[PDB]
Amino acid sequence: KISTSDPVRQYLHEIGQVPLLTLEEEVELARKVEEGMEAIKKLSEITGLDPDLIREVVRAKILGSARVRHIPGLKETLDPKTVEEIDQKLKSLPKEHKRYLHIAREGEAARQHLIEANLRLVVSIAKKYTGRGLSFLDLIQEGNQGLIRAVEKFEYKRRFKFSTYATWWIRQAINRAIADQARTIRIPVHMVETINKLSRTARQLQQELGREPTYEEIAEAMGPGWDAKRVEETLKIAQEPVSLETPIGDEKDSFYGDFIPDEHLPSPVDAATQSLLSEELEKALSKLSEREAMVLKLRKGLIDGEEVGAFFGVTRERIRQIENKALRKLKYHESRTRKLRDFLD
Amino acid sequence: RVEYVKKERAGLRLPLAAWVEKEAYKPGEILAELPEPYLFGDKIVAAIDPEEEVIAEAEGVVHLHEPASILVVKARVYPFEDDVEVSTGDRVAPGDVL
Repeated sequence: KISTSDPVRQYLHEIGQVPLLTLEEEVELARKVEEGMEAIKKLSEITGLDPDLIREVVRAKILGSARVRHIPGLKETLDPKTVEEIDQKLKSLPKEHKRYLHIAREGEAARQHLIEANLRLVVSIAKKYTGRGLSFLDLIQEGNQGLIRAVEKFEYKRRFKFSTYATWWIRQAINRAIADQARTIRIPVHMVETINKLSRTARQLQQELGREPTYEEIAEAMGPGWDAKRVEETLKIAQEPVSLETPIGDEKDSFYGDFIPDEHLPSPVDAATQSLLSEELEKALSKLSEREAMVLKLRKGLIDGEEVGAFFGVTRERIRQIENKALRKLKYHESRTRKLRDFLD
Repeated sequence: RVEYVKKERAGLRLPLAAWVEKEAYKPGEILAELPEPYLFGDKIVAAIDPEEEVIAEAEGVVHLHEPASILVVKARVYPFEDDVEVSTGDRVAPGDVL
């Protein structure tokens, strides 16, 4: 039964049950997030294990077993053996070093209780950026992709509040997704900030003139390197692919697509020309001294058409030689037996 | 399990305000730290501090509440060794096999 509410609800359910203290607890978790990486960074030292390892293995010990490591990203690492093994070394580390394992673990745990206490902090924000071209959910989803990305970076020591800090990164993440997923034909961020201007300028001109601006009014208005061919060209692209499937004519049954022809496929009269062309050129291929014919033959023919590095051994002057001569003899033995004359093309 | 404290004393509490008064982190004055009952392990004066922070000066402030949260779970402290199945629990300090 209709999504949206469930999530909006599921959030408030653990949000409405797990809100965070405006300072304290947030500052608490924070210290436990930073002392986390810092910790792990030392584990890697005392263990010659890549940070990427510790970070993962510590996460599973908390988030999920060997289950979440299998289906997500294939068995590169031993769901069973490899993971416990690593942990074995961590727990085997003397008090002085194991200290950090517990801190690491206690570290990632805090991250957990800092990302949730704001899932609504995202929703609110998302509430604004909406009708651009993404479900409310996605808009919220891409907002959370930003919430976390904002935790990895917050420095609690620099007294300024978290909530805020999150705002920035969140909007950052939503926009990207917007610019990057919004359409069917990928357009760059560049030619995006630029289309909006044009959409806008289109209105400023709608404002006073009355005549829907010619690609001149718009061009002058926009800026420098803006011609008339430019704006006209900018829009066809700023368009929206029309559904290959849409009611046409006295719309009833007749579906659009059936009005669009084909081209790759040669229609019977052409499939018959390659027939005649092939054989006839191939019959007029034999009445030749293969020593040079078969070089231009396959040249345009087989691979691709460069006269220089053309022939195997012999130099150039013998290329054109038999070329220009064979070609011509080839041209007049056909003038007689008129086969290609009436251009098969 | 009570959390962030304020200021009334400091009996058997956390390692946070162990710096606010070096006495018990370089020397050993906590034993004489009591205001006056020494003539006629955590503790502290009537009230000489705020909340949680790094006190080189106030570079880690957090003036607030004291959430006393109850977690329905069992609290062990001095577990030992019963080697029938793989080592479970911990020791008084040594191998915290967990």
